[PDB]
Amino acid sequence: GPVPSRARVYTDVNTHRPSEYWDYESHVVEWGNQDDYQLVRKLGRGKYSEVFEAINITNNEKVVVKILKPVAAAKIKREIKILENLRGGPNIITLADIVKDPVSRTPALVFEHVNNTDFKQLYQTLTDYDIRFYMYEILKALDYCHSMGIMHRDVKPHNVMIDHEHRKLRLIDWGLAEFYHPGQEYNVRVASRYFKGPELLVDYQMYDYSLDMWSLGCMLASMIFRKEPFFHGHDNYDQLVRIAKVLGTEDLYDYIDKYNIELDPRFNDILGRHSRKRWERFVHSENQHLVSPEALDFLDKLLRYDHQSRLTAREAMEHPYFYTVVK
Ligand SMILES: Clc1cc(C[NH2+]CCc2nc3ccccc3[nH]2)cc(Cl)c1-c1ccccc1
Ligand SMILES: Clc1cc(C[NH2+]CCc2nc3ccccc3[nH]2)cc(Cl)c1-c1ccccc1
Repeated sequence: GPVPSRARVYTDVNTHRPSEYWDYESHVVEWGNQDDYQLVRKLGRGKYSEVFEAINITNNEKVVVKILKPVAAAKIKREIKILENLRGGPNIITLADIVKDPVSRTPALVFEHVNNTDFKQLYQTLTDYDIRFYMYEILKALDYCHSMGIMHRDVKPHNVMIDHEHRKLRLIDWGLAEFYHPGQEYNVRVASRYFKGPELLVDYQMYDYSLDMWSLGCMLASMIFRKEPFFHGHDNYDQLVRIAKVLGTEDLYDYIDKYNIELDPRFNDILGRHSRKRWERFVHSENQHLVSPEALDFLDKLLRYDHQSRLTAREAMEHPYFYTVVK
């Protein structure tokens, strides 16, 4: 059978918590009043939810209303409990209220308003300094939720809101987040295909907070190399092939051997044989202004097959890549 694995940090935080902290199924939802909110304009959407900017008429303040589709609505108690537990933490979106539509019985989560800068403009115009600055802000949110015994499990640009004028960042969409319990085998059908870690792709269920660090590494590689997404897999099997074409197959087989992971019968025919590529292969005239030896060393320490070898969020914050960032 597969070799078990534990996180190397924050391993027992949930064991020392009262059951109410992590037993989200026992949580009783105190529903607020939907009539407190006037929906003004659509901000965005997804396969799980529709997002609107609204006014809370009881205080005349702007809020964000996230209407959950049935898929997201099914695990709403987990999302609520995680949001309530992390509320007040650094760069964590603040849940303000929980409402239910009496006509469709659909629930909605109400959040603090973020004056988001257009996502395309941010991807296109962020400077070398800004990338480092915002990466450090994400690491604050990740180290906080990991220290609180939660993995986000869906880290990507679409789940980060930036108010570029106020240099304010919020990690959002906690719908796929889970409590980390050592030895627990989780569902690998988490995150988004481009950001899925090798543990998910090889069906290694005993994963941990380190999955978020792989996804962070995918975000970073896309940003600095100007390649959206960095690992462009057609499906979950091809996703591992795209990763193997960069990290190489030798370190992949060393990874599976270490954890005694069993792959699909055609593994040799699908994966083939690939050398580990030098990061400089991805450096071109249009991206050289975002690349440095520090950025490459940092990326190298996030994008590792072995989930246990990746930098933790707190180690990542000590990296020389952030020495230029004003703290
Ligand atoms: Cl972290 C980040 C976030 C962004 C901006 N995302 C917008 C996400 C979003 N989802 C929404 C859902 C409903 C409504 C509005 C929404 N806005 C861009 C960029 Cl380029 C980065 C970035 C990437 C790498 C390094 C530094 C920054
Ligand atoms: Cl047949 C099988 C499939 C599985 C299912 N995970 C597939 C992991 C995987 N992802 C890939 C991506 C690209 C390429 C190959 C991939 N392989 C598990 C197991 Cl345990 C077995 C198994 C194997 C031998 C003996 C007993 C069971």
